[PDB]
Amino acid sequence: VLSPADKTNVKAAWGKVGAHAGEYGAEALERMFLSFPTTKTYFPHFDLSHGSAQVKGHGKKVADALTNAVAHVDDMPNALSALSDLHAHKLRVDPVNFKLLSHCLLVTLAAHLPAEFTPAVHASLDKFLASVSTVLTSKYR
Amino acid sequence: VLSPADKTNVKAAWGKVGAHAGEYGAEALERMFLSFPTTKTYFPHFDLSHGSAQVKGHGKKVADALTNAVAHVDDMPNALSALSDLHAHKLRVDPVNFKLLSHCLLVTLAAHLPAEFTPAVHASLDKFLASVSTVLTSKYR
Amino acid sequence: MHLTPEEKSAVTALWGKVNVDEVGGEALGRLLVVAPWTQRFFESFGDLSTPDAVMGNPKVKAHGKKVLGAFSDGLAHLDNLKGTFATLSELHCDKLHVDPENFRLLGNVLVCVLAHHFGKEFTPPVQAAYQKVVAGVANALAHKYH
Amino acid sequence: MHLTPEEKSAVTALWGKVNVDEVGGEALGRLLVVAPWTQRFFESFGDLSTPDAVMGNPKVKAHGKKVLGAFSDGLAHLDNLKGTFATLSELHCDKLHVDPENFRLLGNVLVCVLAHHFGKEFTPPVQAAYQKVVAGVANALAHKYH
Ligand code: HEM
Ligand code: HEM
Ligand code: HEM
Ligand code: HEM
Repeated sequence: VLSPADKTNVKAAWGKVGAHAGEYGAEALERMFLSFPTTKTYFPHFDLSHGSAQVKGHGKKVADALTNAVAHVDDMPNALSALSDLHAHKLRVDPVNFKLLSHCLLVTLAAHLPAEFTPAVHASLDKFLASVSTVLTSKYR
Repeated sequence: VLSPADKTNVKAAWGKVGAHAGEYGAEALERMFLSFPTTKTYFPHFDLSHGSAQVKGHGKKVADALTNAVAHVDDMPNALSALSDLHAHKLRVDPVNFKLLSHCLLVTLAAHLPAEFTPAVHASLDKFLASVSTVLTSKYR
Repeated sequence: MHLTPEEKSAVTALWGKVNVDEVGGEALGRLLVVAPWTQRFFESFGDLSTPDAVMGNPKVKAHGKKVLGAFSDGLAHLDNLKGTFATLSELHCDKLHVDPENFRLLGNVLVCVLAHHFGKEFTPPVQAAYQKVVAGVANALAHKYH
Repeated sequence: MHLTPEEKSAVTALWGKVNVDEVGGEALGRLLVVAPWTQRFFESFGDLSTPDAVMGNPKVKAHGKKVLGAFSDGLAHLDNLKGTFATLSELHCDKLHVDPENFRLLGNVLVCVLAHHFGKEFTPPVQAAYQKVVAGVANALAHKYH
C-alpha cells in the first residue's frame, strides 16, 4: 500500500512532469522497445520507427492514464477499472511486461528530473508503478 | 478471484489428499530443491538431503497451512495474516519463488491423484496456489 | 544443454515411453484451460468455452501433436537446441507473434502431464532434468525474437 | 552476450566517464532504499532506517565501491564474465546465500541510476546495451549456484 509520504512523493514528482507527460510516455515506450524487444510482439500493427506518431500517440494515452491515477491516488481501482477490463479481456498482455514498462518509465523520469529523483522519491514511484500494474492485471483470472 | 466452481474443485482435490498432505508437502519441497536449486538459498540451516526430518517437518508445516487455507478459502487474507507477516518481515523470500513451489505442488498432486487431477481441477488448484502466493506476498512493501 | 550424461539418459529413457499423440493433445489442452489467456492464439479452433470443449477439440489435439513432435525432434539435438529451433524461433516471432512467456507456461504444463502419466516413474531427479530441458527449449525458441 | 561491436564500444565509451567510487555508493545505497528487503544482508552496517541514513552510511559507500570495482573488472572481460565472476558466484551461493534474483533487481536499479545521472545521454539504444550487460553480469553471478 501507498503511505501518505508515498502519495506526497508521487504527486510532487508527477507534478513536475506537467506538460511533458506525453513525451515522457513516448520515450518510456521506445526505451522499452529497445531494451526488451519481446514487448514488441504486442504492437505488430505499429510503426515502431523512431519518431513514429503511432508511438507518440500511444505514449500520450499511457501518460494520461498515469496522470489520471495520480489525480485519484485514493481510488485507483475505480479510476482505472475500465483500463483493467480492457487489459484483462482484450489486450491480454502477459503480466511480466508491466514490470518492464514500469522500469522504463523510472529510467525516463530519472533522466528528466535529476533534482526530484531522490532515493525517497524513486522508492515511492516504484511502489506506485507497481500498484498501477496490479490494478491493470487484477481481472486477468 | 476464485469462483465457486473453483472453491469446490479445490476442496474436493484437497479432500482426497487427506492423511497424506504432510508427505505431499515434503515431496513438493524435495522436487523444488532439485528442479530449482536457487530455492535452496533460503534453507542454509536445513539438511536438504533425501528424507531429512527437517524437510519432512517443514513439509508438514506447509501442508497444514494450505489445509487451513482451503478451509478458509472465503477469507484467506485473514486466515493467513500471521503467515503473510512472517514472510514479509522475517523470511523475506523473493516473490518469484512462490511460483516455483506452487508448480512443484501441482506436479505432486498430479502424480498422486490421477483420476482427480482433471483439466478443470488443475486450472482451479493453480488459481488457488496463485491466490495463496498473492496473500503471502501482499505485505512486502 | 547443461545436462549430465546421467541427466541426458534419464530424459531420453522416459521419452522412449511417451505417446506424443496423447501427451501433445493433453499438454496443449491443459494449457488452454489453466491459463485461459493463451486461447487468444486459437480462436479459429472453435469453442474452448469449457475444459470439456477444449480437451475434446480435435483442432487442439492435432496442434498439440505437431508441437510435441517438434519438441520430440529437439531432444535429438539437446546439444544445440539453438540451431534446431532457429527457423521455428523466427516464425513464432515474425509470423505468429507468440510471446515467449507462453513457451514457459507450456513447459511447466508438459512437466505436470508427464508426472500425471508416469506417477512413481517421474521422480524428483527425473523432473529436475526435465525442467532443464523445458527451460532450454523455451530459451531456444525465444532466441531469434527481436 | 549478444553485444554487437557497436554495442560494446558504446558500453565502454560511457564507462569511461564513470566515477566508480561515486556510482558504486549510489547504486548500492539506492537499492537498499527502493527494495528494503535487500537490507537483510547488511545488519552489521548499522543504521539503514532512512534514506539519509542509508545513502550516507560510510559502510554502504565503501561496499558499493567494492561491488562496482568487481563490476568494472567485469567490463574488461565482456568475453569471459562467467570466468571473471566465478569465485564471487561461489561465495554468494555457498557463504552468503544470496538469491540470484537480487542480482537482477540491482541491475535494474543501476540502470535507473545511470539514467538519473546522465539524463539525455542515456539514450534508448545506450539503455539497451546496458540491459544486455546487467543481465550478462547477473547470469555470470548465478552460474555457480547449485
Ligand atoms: C501502467 C502501465 C500501462 C498503462 C497505464 C497502459 C495504459 C493503456 C492505455 C490508456 C491504452 C489505450 C486504450 C485506448 O485505446 O483507449 C493502452 C493500450 C494498449 N496497451 Fe496498455 N498500458 C500499460 C501497460 C501495457 C504493457 C506493459 C503493454 C505491453 C507490453 C501494453 C500493451 C498495450 C496495447 C497493445 C494496447 C493497444 C494499442 C493500440 O492498439 O492502439 N500496455 N494501454
Ligand atoms: C505456497 C506458499 C507457502 C506457504 C503456505 C508457506 C508456509 C510456511 C509455513 C507454514 C512456515 C512455518 C512457520 C513456522 O515455522 O511457524 C513457513 C516457513 C518458511 N518458509 Fe514459507 N511457505 C510458502 C512458500 C515459501 C517459499 C516459496 C519459500 C522459499 C523458497 C519459503 C520459505 C520459508 C522458510 C525459509 C521458512 C522458515 C524455515 C525454518 O527455518 O523452519 N516459503 N512457510
Ligand atoms: C514447446 C514449444 C513449441 C513448439 C516446439 C512449437 C512448434 C510449432 C510448430 C512445429 C508449428 C507448425 C507451424 C508451421 O510449421 O507452419 C507451430 C505453430 C503454431 N504455434 Fe507453436 N510451438 C510451441 C509453443 C507454442 C505455444 C505455447 C503457442 C501458443 C500458446 C504456440 C502457438 C502456435 C500457433 C498459433 C501456431 C500456428 C498454428 C496454425 O497454423 O494454426 N506455439 N508451433
Ligand atoms: C553486481 C552484482 C554484485 C557484485 C559484483 C557483488 C560483489 C561483491 C563483493 C566484491 C563482495 C565482497 C566479497 C568478500 O567479502 O570476499 C560482496 C559481498 C557481499 N555481497 Fe555481493 N555483489 C553483487 C550483488 C549483491 C546483491 C544484489 C546483494 C544483496 C541483495 C549482495 C550481497 C552481498 C553481501 C551480503 C556481501 C557480504 C557483506 C559483508 O561483508 O558482510 N551482493 N559482493
